[PDB]
Amino acid sequence: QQCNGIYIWKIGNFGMHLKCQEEEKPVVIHSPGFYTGKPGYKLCMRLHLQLPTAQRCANYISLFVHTMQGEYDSHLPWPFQGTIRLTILDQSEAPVRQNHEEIMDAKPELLAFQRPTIPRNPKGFGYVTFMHLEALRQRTFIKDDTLLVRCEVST
Amino acid sequence: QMPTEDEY
Repeated sequence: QQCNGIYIWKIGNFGMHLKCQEEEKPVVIHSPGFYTGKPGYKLCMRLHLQLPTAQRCANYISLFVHTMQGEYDSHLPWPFQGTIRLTILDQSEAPVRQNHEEIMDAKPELLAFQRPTIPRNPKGFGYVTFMHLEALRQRTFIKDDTLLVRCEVST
Repeated sequence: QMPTEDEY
């Protein structure tokens, strides 16, 4: 049996978010808090649609992971060590599909991987330039006005 | 590239 916890983050009303970005309105959305297992760590993701004029990350989708205080925290090791696979799923036709993803190794020396003293860790870990918005028109990443972001954690 | 720590 597999051991990794996998969360599927459904971001709906995406067309609206894209419209805002195109009108130079900031877009930053947090995923609901989710667990990597039972017992497991509690995390949430933070996704940005950077402004079209954003210096150093114009028109880019940014994606980060943040640790949160979870109910199983007393039974887990700290700081967190392991890998986190972030994927924006291709919802294209039956034939071969090509998702957009990155895999990151946790850096135990960073505060992002410690348990926060408040519900959501201020410090997160991720990619400022995860995927360019232009990539969204290259494949069917948006389906039924929804974007699918997959987060797989391996301890 | 490599991921980075980012504060929000």
